Amino acid sequence: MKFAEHLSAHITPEWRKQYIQYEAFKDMLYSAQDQAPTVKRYFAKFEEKFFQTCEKELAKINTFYSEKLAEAQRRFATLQNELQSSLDAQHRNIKDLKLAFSEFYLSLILLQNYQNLNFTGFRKILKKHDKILETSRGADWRVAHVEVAPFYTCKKINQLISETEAVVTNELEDGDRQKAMKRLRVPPLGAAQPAPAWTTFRVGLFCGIFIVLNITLVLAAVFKIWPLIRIYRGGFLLIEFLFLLGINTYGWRQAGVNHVLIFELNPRSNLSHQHLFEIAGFLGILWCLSLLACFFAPISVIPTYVYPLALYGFMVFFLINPTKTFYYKSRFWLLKLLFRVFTAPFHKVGFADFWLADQLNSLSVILMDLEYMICFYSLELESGICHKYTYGVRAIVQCIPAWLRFIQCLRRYRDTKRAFPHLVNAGKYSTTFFMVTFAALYSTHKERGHSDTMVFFYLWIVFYIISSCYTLIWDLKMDWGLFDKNAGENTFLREEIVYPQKAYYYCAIIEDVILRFAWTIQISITSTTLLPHSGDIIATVFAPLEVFRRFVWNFFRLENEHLNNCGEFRA
Amino acid sequence: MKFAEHLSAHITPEWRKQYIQYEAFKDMLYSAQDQAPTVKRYFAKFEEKFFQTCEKELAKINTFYSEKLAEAQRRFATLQNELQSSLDAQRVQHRNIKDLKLAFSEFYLSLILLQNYQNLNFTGFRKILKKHDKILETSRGADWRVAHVEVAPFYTCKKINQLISETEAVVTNELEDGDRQKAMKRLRVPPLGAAQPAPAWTTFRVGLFCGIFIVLNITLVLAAVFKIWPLIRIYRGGFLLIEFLFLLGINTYGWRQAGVNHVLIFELNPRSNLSHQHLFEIAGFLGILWCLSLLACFFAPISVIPTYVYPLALYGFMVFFLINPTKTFYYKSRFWLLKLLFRVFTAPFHKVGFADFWLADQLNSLSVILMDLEYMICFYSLELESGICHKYTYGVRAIVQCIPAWLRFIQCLRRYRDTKRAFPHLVNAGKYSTTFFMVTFAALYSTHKERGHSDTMVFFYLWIVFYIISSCYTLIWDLKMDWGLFDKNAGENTFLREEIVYPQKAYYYCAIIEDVILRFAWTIQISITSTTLLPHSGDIIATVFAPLEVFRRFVWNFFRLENEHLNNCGEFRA
Ligand SMILES: CCCCC/C=C\C/C=C\CCCCCCCC(=O)O[C@H](COC(=O)CCCCCCCCCCCCCCC)COP(=O)([O-])OCC[N+](C)(C)C
Ligand SMILES: CCCCC/C=C\C/C=C\CCCCCCCC(=O)O[C@H](COC(=O)CCCCCCCCCCCCCCC)COP(=O)([O-])OCC[N+](C)(C)C
Ligand SMILES: O=P(O)(O)O[C@@H]1[C@@H](OP(=O)(O)O)[C@H](OP(=O)(O)OP(=O)(O)O)[C@@H](OP(=O)(O)O)[C@H](OP(=O)(O)OP(=O)(O)O)[C@@H]1OP(=O)(O)O
Ligand SMILES: O=P(O)(O)O[C@@H]1[C@@H](OP(=O)(O)O)[C@H](OP(=O)(O)OP(=O)(O)O)[C@@H](OP(=O)(O)O)[C@H](OP(=O)(O)OP(=O)(O)O)[C@@H]1OP(=O)(O)O
Ligand SMILES: O=P(O)(O)O[C@@H]1[C@@H](OP(=O)(O)O)[C@H](OP(=O)(O)OP(=O)(O)O)[C@@H](OP(=O)(O)O)[C@H](OP(=O)(O)OP(=O)(O)O)[C@@H]1OP(=O)(O)O
Ligand SMILES: O=P(O)(O)O[C@@H]1[C@@H](OP(=O)(O)O)[C@H](OP(=O)(O)OP(=O)(O)O)[C@@H](OP(=O)(O)O)[C@H](OP(=O)(O)OP(=O)(O)O)[C@@H]1OP(=O)(O)O
Ligand SMILES: CC(C)CCC[C@@H](C)[C@H]1CC[C@H]2[C@@H]3CC=C4C[C@@H](O)CC[C@]4(C)[C@H]3CC[C@]12C
Ligand SMILES: CC(C)CCC[C@@H](C)[C@H]1CC[C@H]2[C@@H]3CC=C4C[C@@H](O)CC[C@]4(C)[C@H]3CC[C@]12C
Repeated sequence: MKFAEHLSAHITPEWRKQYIQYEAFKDMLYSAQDQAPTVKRYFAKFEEKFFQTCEKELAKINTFYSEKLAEAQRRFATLQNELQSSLDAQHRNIKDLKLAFSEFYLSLILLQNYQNLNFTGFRKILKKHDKILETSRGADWRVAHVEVAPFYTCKKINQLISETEAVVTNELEDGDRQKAMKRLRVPPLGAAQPAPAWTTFRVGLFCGIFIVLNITLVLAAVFKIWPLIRIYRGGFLLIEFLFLLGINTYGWRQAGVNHVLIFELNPRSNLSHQHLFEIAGFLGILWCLSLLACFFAPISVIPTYVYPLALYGFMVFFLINPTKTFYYKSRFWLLKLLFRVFTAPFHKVGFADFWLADQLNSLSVILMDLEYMICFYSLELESGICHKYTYGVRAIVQCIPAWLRFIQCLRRYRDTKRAFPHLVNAGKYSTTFFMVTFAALYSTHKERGHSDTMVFFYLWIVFYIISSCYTLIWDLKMDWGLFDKNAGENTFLREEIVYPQKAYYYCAIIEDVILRFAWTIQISITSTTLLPHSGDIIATVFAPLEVFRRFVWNFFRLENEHLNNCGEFRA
Repeated sequence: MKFAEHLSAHITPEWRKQYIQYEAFKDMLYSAQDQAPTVKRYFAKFEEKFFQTCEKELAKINTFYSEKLAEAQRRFATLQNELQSSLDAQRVQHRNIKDLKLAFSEFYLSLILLQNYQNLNFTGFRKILKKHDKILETSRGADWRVAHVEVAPFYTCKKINQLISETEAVVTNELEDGDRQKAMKRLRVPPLGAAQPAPAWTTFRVGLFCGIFIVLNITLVLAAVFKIWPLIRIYRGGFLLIEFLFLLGINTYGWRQAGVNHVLIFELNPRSNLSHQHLFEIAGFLGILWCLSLLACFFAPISVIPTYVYPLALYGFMVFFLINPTKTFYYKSRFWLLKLLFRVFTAPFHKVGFADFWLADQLNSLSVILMDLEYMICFYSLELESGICHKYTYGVRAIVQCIPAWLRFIQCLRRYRDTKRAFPHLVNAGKYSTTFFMVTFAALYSTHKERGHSDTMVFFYLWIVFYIISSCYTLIWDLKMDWGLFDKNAGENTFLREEIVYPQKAYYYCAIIEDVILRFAWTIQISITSTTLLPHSGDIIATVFAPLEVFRRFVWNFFRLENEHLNNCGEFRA
């Protein structure tokens, strides 16, 4: 029933063009029916055209199946050779070979699903054509040609699957089929797997509680010793980033962007956007409860400062929970990625490391707020000393994410020796160092008149412009790939675009243009004392805008990486 | 991946014992493999016994399929005869055509159920024989499947497919003017039971409403503990309605999980029926509105708006949400509920089915809403002696209290007239009339308390005796007639019946205890609310007890539906 959406959802995105165009055939049949007036000869011509189109589709399917089968056979031969070499050598290598075998099994199951779905679509479309035309020739065509097509009559895929199972059981799992087929089953994949009902209910409950608590917080703030905005901005930004990341995952899944392969995640087990929404909602509930406790201070004995810490500490615990609960696999993966990023020069830079470093570049406000909290606790607990004065440590903390990205680019240059991309990106990140340093120098010299304060102000202005232009150009031309020379119809874009609307691309371009300058202004204001009066308000307003810009950027960067190997993270 | 769960979720509950015993075969195979130590002789003996059991199961499946096929052929013949008679005959005609269409749809659903039985049994046989082959490392299971299972009548007979095709053709040619799509829109049978989960958006909305309701309840409690109109008497009805809807959603979920076919019992459409998630959604939305109204009453942020507008609107919206003509919000279920309510409130003039009696019982458990409505009518009539609407009792109050009992009593009388079977209907009528007697005696005692008639103590004693009488009558009817417990055929389940659908017997014992306690509590609450009785703490007692009455009516719904599914306790089916 309603095979169109079934086909659309169960199609492998990377092979979309190689599947049968069920919607195209439906449109052809409906148009022929509408244009039907000579009637018999017209119907005969339409039948001939439909059969020719079906023959073309069948030939395309057959050739794709043949090439995929040949590739699978070659990969199986290489894997068998590797396994034989490993046996001749006789732990980590065994695990890597097992992962490779799992990937090969997933590819084989994907090919099997492709052929099964193609046959089902052929049968359904021919049945629909027979029903509409009131003729049985469609069934005859299906039986004569489709039923005997090599792609449908070839069981080599099944034999390869069985051989893979036997090899894995005998050699890798030590003769126990129970160990095999677990991690080697390929459960439902893509959008074809509905999210758990309990997960959706939890997501809804958390969003509802978050909304009501936000309404209560606004009402209290309108009707009602410690900087609350500074302390809680980091948590709010983290929750917003998690929610927008869930939206990013949903869009990637809907748009056919194979983010799983790009991020090097397990195709069989993946974190759905619903899980990200659930985590964001729970964290937002905790954040709102802490803020409400701060505003009201229900328990008099417990001091106010316990409420924020108790939240953030819990968050840290939630991230580092040793127990295998609450998304333990994803949490451990995130911990490993964070450790690799913060020790960037000593590890090979994959796509995930660079992406997370960029996210930290966008979320630097959290680190800056942590430094401000440390200063406030150390000194305040001259009034407002941490806010009226700046120092080198503040600038270094601001630049830490840019330092990580710059060192990652240097490591990539060392590994690949390709000057252009990595060195240009390194310069694009060092613009941040220059701008922050000059802003800090100007702020320091403003108090103690050096007679060169205006020189530093001008240098900061030019470096601000340079950094904004550099970042915007890199985002538009390299991260997003837009403004390409191959745009046949998609002006200012590339030749291939996956998202349905180009208006989204144009709006994203405009928002990136505005928000790159906005974020540069926010960094300049926060890292120094440029605007001691309204600096906090502007920074607080701009940080969510920076997160939104970083969300749109993730969308389009993942879309470019999937379409083109812009990051050069894959062979 | 796990055909045991898939089968259990796809077996038609009515034929639960007529399917291959996949779990029993699994347990047998595991036990045989566990005790394996000579060895080949034991393996051969186990194989012989296992295949004897498989042959017995195949024979049972074939017999059941033959009986169902014969019944289907007879039903199709009768339907064809009725259709031919209707065609030869050509407002009553439209109803006859609609009834014929519904009967054809029901027969097609039965045919699809039989086909699903066939497919599931074949797949289970194949999957269990493959498992036996893998466990015993032999290919004899496949040979047995091919030689016997693959040639059994149940698997080789295609009479069901031909009957389906003939039914489709006849419905399209003589009931839809040749429109095959229109016929198939009603004949098609989507997945039934737990086969198809509810929409993700529905679950998300249910969760959102639940969270908002919880937070708003917390806010209301905080406002009442820290921060002209009786708000308890104005919001108790709404709270009880929301609680009853939530417990009804729980009841639907439990019925679906336990296999109790309430769709057939309630005569609901099997191709499209409301799920428990939709009931939770409605309950959560109504609870959100109720909490918002109560918060507005507590705070009254806008001063120009009078506080009495806040409750009214809420309840008004509820009424509007129940009589909304547009086909927007659960319009099918809303119209069905409106028709059922109209039939119940006009019981003697309509045939009493399961739905009408069940809804009348729900009203009986929800009589507090009518009492609160009458109290508010009094308050707006007189109070707007200051508190004259809670210090004296009048006949109208007792009549409004007994209205649900009157409806059930008249339903029982109509059923007795229709069937002429005196025992059940008349005993139930007396059970409901005990309510009239108790309420009347309580009202008489309350009225005579003020004046020294010297007959107030006799009225008190009459109220006491009839209170115990009503409590015992209702409890005995619930335990022995509604739930079908304390039967004679129960040789294993003590104090229960021979067959129990719910997983745990402890549920039944706790339900019995709670039924006793909350039946006594319900009688006390009705006595207190109908008449003065306690003039100071009666309000709080009634407010506390009404949720308990709803909970008792929810447990009773569970067990009554279970008993109806098992046995024809209500005699609403042939
Ligand atoms: C000062 C630093 C601030 C903290 C650092 C910044 C952000 C942290 C949050 C998210 C970054 C990770 C986003 C990855 C997205 C990839 C696409 C995707 O959505 O794919 C998901 C990514 O899921 C993940 O692994 C992690 C997702 C995030 C879950 C949230 C964890 C708690 C967050 C709060 C941290 C509290 C810190 C306190 C504040 C200082 C695939 O999931 P899987 O189940 O295949 O996981 C991999 C399992 N294998 C490897 C076995 C297949
Ligand atoms: C004393 C004051 C009033 C007391 C309370 C009155 C009524 C509430 C009681 C019961 C509601 C019906 C429960 C269904 C039981 C059968 C099991 C089942 O779940 O069956 C459902 C029936 O769904 C329902 O009926 C609707 C469920 C209830 C929704 C509540 C609506 C809002 C009420 C507003 C409050 C009104 C009072 C105003 C305030 C003063 C299956 O749905 P379907 O789509 O298969 O329906 C059949 C439709 N075909 C036959 C055309 C396919
Ligand atoms: O009787 P109708 O008209 O209500 O349904 C018919 C038709 O719908 P129509 O009105 O033309 O649009 C098919 O397409 P559709 O709408 O679902 O949509 P899509 O174009 O695929 O998106 C439908 O599903 P499908 O064959 O395409 O998957 C199929 O149902 P059903 O018997 O279950 O088919 P089986 O799976 O059991 O073979 C019926 O085909 P016929 O048996 O050959 O008459
Ligand atoms: O399955 P592998 O062989 O590829 O890797 C598994 C291996 O860890 P490694 O990589 O070698 O360091 C196991 O440790 P090990 O060698 O002592 O023993 P084993 O012989 O495997 O039992 C570990 O504990 P365990 O679960 O198996 O008992 C398991 O954790 P995980 O399932 O997350 O956690 P749980 O929630 O299930 O507890 C890993 O599963 P994955 O990471 O999903 O692949
Ligand atoms: O676990 P593995 O990998 O070593 O072997 C599994 C495999 O058996 P296989 O080799 O074909 O005979 C499954 O068949 P499959 O989906 O590929 O499909 P096909 O029928 O071939 O198309 C079978 O599922 P199922 O379809 O019968 O439901 C599953 O049974 P299990 O989960 O118990 O579920 P149930 O018996 O309760 O249903 C077996 O697991 P275990 O029995 O636990 O060890
Ligand atoms: O339930 P029913 O079959 O007894 O009655 C149906 C009948 O109207 P009624 O309610 O009896 O007054 C249909 O038209 P009708 O009078 O010419 O009679 P027939 O039954 O064809 O003889 C009407 O079609 P429409 O114009 O809205 O599309 C449909 O409306 P609605 O519920 O919104 O359902 P939807 O079709 O939108 O899903 C009703 O429900 P259903 O057919 O189940 O759907
Ligand atoms: C601020 C002004 C100038 C522009 C604002 C444009 C915003 C609203 C645009 C920029 C990028 C857009 C997103 C780009 C891609 C997707 C994925 C798609 O599957 C759903 C819509 C979604 C999620 C878009 C929603 C709208 C969006 C977020
Ligand atoms: C505190 C005591 C007196 C109350 C009586 C015990 C309560 C907890 C018992 C009485 C009947 C029981 C229910 C009976 C049937 C079902 C259906 C099943 O699929 C899930 C559990 C569920 C929903 C039970 C939950 C527990 C329950 C509600």
